[PDB]
Amino acid sequence: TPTTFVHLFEWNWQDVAQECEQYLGPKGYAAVQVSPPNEHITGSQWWTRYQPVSYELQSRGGNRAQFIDMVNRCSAAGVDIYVDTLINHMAAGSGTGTAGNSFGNKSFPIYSPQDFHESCTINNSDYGNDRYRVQNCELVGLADLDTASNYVQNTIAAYINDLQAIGVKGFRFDASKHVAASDIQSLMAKVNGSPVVFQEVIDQGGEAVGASEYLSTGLVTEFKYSTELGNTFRNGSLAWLSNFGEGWGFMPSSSAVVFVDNHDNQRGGGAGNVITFEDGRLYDLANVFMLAYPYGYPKVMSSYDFHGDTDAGGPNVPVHNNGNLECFASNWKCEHRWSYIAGGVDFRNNTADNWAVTNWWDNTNNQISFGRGSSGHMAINKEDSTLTATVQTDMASGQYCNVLKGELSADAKSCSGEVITVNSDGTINLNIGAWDAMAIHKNAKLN
Ligand SMILES: [Ca+2]
Ligand SMILES: [Cl-]
Repeated sequence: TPTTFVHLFEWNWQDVAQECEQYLGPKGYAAVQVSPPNEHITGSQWWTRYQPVSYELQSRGGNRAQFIDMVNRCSAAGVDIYVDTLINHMAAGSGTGTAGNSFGNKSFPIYSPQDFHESCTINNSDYGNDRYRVQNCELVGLADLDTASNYVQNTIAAYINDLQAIGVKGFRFDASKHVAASDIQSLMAKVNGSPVVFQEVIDQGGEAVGASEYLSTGLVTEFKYSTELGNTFRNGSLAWLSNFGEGWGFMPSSSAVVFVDNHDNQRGGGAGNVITFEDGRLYDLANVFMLAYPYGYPKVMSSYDFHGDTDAGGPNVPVHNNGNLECFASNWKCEHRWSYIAGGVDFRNNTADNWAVTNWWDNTNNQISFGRGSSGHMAINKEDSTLTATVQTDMASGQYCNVLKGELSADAKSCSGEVITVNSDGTINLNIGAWDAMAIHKNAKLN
């Protein structure tokens, strides 16, 4: 059962298309969140995708024909496409867009000055006390659309609807906190059917606009998950996570989109708790916890090495560079392909018939282990000494592949990596080295 999606950050359409066929599909990833496909300002920086010029499908990722080719190929492979949608604003200043269109002083090919809120700057103190300014003023000089306008709503709804006709199945509503939920509610009335919709609301608490306001219009991103997972793996105790979710003050599980990191917070760096690809084995573990724990709708992040430059765009070379995969090195990192992360995804897919956390065990510090009923069990050792405890599981006796390190063979007599034994009483005598882990499930059992 598909349970996890991935953000192929700055991946062009031909690369996403190929990735769907030879990797995402076969592996069971449910969907791919793509970078904004609409016309945007020119420049090589990543953030240019967040400054729209028009709704024409001509971007850094490719043109309309290439976008449609990608949605056709991914769908045939069983993978949905979620489009990153800009509902709050258009580009700042004046310039040229990727399709040739010029704009300037709140004048675009599809909007005129009257379609925007009157200019004002959002200052850092407004987030805390002034909701009106967080929603009606300009986020870093970006022309704030008058999202209450029937015309603005029909123009955005028409873009969303053209995309669904092409075959797109979900949408990420960028910067939702800056759009009144009532406006998002009218817009949704104009959207045909019921596509997956997740809204980006950054709410760490004490904000004048809360994420709970967006629960009725779709899924919401729970940034507290990302923020708290990092503080816990970096400075806290994993034992604390026994009841991660609602008890930590997070929104309902069925309404949340969770991640260890996203394209924005992985850039900030230095003092900040977020765990990213730069943390190596720490990143594996955080991901294994996320993918094993039954909370939220998780998205795996796929980044590129930005080399300290937080404005830089992606590598010059494509991912699939003529039968030569450009992953894991100094260009694309390809985390969705990392042994522990992919294995975590395989775990989540095979334990979807039991969303409970059973037989939770910890050492009060950084060694944990828990099960998903009789569907699977896992353990993490984030300490410098071998984990040898005996834990209780609800699993059938026999030998299983630790899916974080290998898989079951065609004949089903062996695994390509470490094997874990479940005793007749249902226990496991753990033998997990320092900073390592295991995950086993019912469909990766020997002979
Ligand atoms: Ca706004
Ligand atoms: Cl996000």
